[PDB]
Amino acid sequence: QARQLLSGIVQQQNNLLRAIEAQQHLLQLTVWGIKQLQARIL
Amino acid sequence: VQARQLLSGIVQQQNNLLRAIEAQQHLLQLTVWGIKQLQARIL
Amino acid sequence: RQLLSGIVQQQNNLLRAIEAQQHLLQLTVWGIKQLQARIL
Amino acid sequence: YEQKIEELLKKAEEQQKKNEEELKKLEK
Amino acid sequence: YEQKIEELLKKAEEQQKKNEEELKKLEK
Amino acid sequence: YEQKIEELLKKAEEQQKKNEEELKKLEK
Repeated sequence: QARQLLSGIVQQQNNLLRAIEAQQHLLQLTVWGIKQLQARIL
Repeated sequence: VQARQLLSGIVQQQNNLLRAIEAQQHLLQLTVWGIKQLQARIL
Repeated sequence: RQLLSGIVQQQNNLLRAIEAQQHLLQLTVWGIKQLQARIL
Repeated sequence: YEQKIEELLKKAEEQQKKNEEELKKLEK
Repeated sequence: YEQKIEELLKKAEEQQKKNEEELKKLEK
Repeated sequence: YEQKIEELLKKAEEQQKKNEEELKKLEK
């Protein structure tokens, strides 16, 4: 009946997952970069 | 005919999560820039 | 009408993911603060 | 930014609670 | 990474509008 | 923290597949 809103909702849920995964890859790089700056100090 | 109030909550919950991810993105942008500055200072 | 329950569960999974990302991010924001402060 | 993110997260936590009660309140 | 994330954020923003404008349609 | 995020995102992908194959049963 309201299938078309459910279809946009699952699409959005996919859009949001993908964006969190891209942010995760970027977050990981900053954690890594911070660790090298820490080791330079130590 | 039921569960249309539920769909309401779902859709505003997605606005909730997008707005949180959008805010998180600005803060992450800032940390990346901050690291770049810190890397430039060593080089 | 059975698919609603996997959407709500997925929304709970994403929220939980974004909350764990926020801990990590708060941690890196604080780490950056301490590196800036050593410079100053 | 951290304070803003916390407020949006808090909101999403409550709304998630509402939707689970709406979801259980989906039966006879 | 930063260009890909805004690409996906824009896509999610143009889909939120679809879903919301789709919701006032349901509310009749 | 990173291991945890990986686990929740793991879970999210599979729930996403389950959601989409089920929306397919409802015809797209």
